[PDB]
Amino acid sequence: DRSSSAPNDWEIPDGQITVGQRIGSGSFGTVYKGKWHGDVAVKMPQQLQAFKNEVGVLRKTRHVNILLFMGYSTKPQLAIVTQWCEGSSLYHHLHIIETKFEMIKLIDIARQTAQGMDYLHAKSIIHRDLKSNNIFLHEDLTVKISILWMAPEVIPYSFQSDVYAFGIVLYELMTGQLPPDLSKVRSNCPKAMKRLMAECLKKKRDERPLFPQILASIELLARSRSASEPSLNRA
Amino acid sequence: DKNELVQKAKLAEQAERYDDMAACMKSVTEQGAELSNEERNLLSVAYKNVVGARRSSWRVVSSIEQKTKQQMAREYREKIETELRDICNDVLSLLEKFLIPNAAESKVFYLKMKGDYYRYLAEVADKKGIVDQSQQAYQEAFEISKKEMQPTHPIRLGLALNFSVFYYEILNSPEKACSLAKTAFDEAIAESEESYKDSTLIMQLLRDNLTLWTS
Amino acid sequence: DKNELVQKAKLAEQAERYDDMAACMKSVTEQGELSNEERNLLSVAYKNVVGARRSSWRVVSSIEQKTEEKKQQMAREYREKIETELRDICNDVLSLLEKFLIPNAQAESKVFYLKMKGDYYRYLAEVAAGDDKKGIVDQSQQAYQEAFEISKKEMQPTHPIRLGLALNFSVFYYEILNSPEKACSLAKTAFDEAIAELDTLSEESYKDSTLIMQLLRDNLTLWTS
Repeated sequence: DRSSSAPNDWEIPDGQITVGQRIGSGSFGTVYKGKWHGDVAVKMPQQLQAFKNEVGVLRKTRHVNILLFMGYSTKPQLAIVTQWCEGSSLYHHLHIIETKFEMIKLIDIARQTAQGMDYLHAKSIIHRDLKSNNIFLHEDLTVKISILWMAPEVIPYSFQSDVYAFGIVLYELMTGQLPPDLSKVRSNCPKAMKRLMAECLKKKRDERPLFPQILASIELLARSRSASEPSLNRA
Repeated sequence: DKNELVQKAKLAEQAERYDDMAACMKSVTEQGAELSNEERNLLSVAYKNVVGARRSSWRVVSSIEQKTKQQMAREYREKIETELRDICNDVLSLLEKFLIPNAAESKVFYLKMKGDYYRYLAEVADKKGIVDQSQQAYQEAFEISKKEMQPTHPIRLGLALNFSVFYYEILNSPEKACSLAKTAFDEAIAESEESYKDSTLIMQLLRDNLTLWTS
Repeated sequence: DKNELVQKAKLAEQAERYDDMAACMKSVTEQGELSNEERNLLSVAYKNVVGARRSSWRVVSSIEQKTEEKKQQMAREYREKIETELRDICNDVLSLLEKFLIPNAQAESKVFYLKMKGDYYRYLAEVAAGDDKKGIVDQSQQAYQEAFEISKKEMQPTHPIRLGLALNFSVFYYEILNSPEKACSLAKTAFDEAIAELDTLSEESYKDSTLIMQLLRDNLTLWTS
């Protein structure tokens, strides 16, 4: 090379995972950066009950498309460990950095959420708090599974109350701006995607589609440039 | 002699200095040389690269004018456009004079080239009295090639792919392109394999071509 | 004309018709100070022209060493034929600055001009050999030296071209003069000063500083070899 130039068991014993610098806060509590055979994430009677209740719901997840929980801690304080996510929340990407997402990925963001929630729903796991502040774009856009975003009836959770939040994801994906003003939706959005976002805002809660239907719907809509033959092959 | 030119061409190709390839390959073909697949390939790649960038530039150039000094934008388009025609008309003359008499895969590809290079020229247009020759060129090449090489052969599919995109891009009549495209898929899918690795990309491209033409 | 020249330039830039950019911006420079944005277009334009003229030279030179035959004639002739093209291109920008650099003093403008003058000499020095390279190498070191002086005293470390200038001075010392420490000391001095300056409040300085500074550490790291 040459110099460049100016271009112009799920229990982890305490002590095995190194919990490092504090990064921030989530929907509630404190989120810390950690190390154990790579990077790990650690989330720190009322305290014990809140931990076991949140841990117990989180403890049911074993899938590549969900923020991967790795273990829990009791020393020196109760801690919940998951893998580390590198980047920013959908809100930060969309609202403070104006992240430039590909259209296929925008549709894919919807596809992964329904797959994850469907899997969660197969395990009887209610999300209850889907929002752009809770959606981290892991690595190359890999999806890992609220006052302004909590549905009117929820803000009592049910399959449709959770779906409302994904409806908001459609709004955020197509408009990209802070509230929501649906007029910000992009011009090249496929009509099927445009309609589904509009459908998600329908007034009847029980009218929202099931996760099997959304995934199948995304598979059908997902199909929605032609050019000349490339140069012939040479070694 | 040509071997000296072939070497020079081989040099300019990889060094991203395509202008030299055309002139050198021109000297080999104008001398009356007979080109094998790799011999013609170099020629094909040289001129295809050379014309694509200008035409893509025109696409860029021609889009800004739509946003409408004002005269200057149009004038610049006419310059690259003027140059874009000249730089390709040279190939048509060479094809017509030397490559047409050249004499079955040889004629198939050369006939293919006529329509191909003619397509790149006519699309710049007048057009009413121009495009039919490419239609003629493609029909003859397709009609003649249909009996000489099996659909799995990448030249035929490449020929068919262009022949298919031609109707869509020349006059926007998708009905023949889509039917043409699928027509080749099953006989190609049914199956010589040394270049099949390339065939699969063209096959995938046509299926991907088919994917857009669904709308 | 000037507006239109800028327009032709700005449009040709969009067209990536850098070949045409050279003719337009040269003719623009011929009018004789070049404004900030107007100055920027020339640097990127010729750099892109030289870029194609340099990357090819690099691969063909490697090919020549690899070549060892009739190929030696074609390769050497081709390398020579690409060298005479860039040198004329080189003398052109040199002739333009030799004439129009003079109207400059706005110290950073003068600073900008000397940096520009030194850079192309290196390109010229790479293709040349022996005494031919020595003549240009001399001018190149002197240009960077004079640039480094005015830039050091009159331009604060937040100025992006001040940092880029040091980078160019250092890469020349490392690549040709082959004294990594001589390059590293100055470049790291700017780097050390630039990271201290990272505390500055201006967003543009901050933006341009973080963009450029990333090159410095891996560059020095690469220079450890």
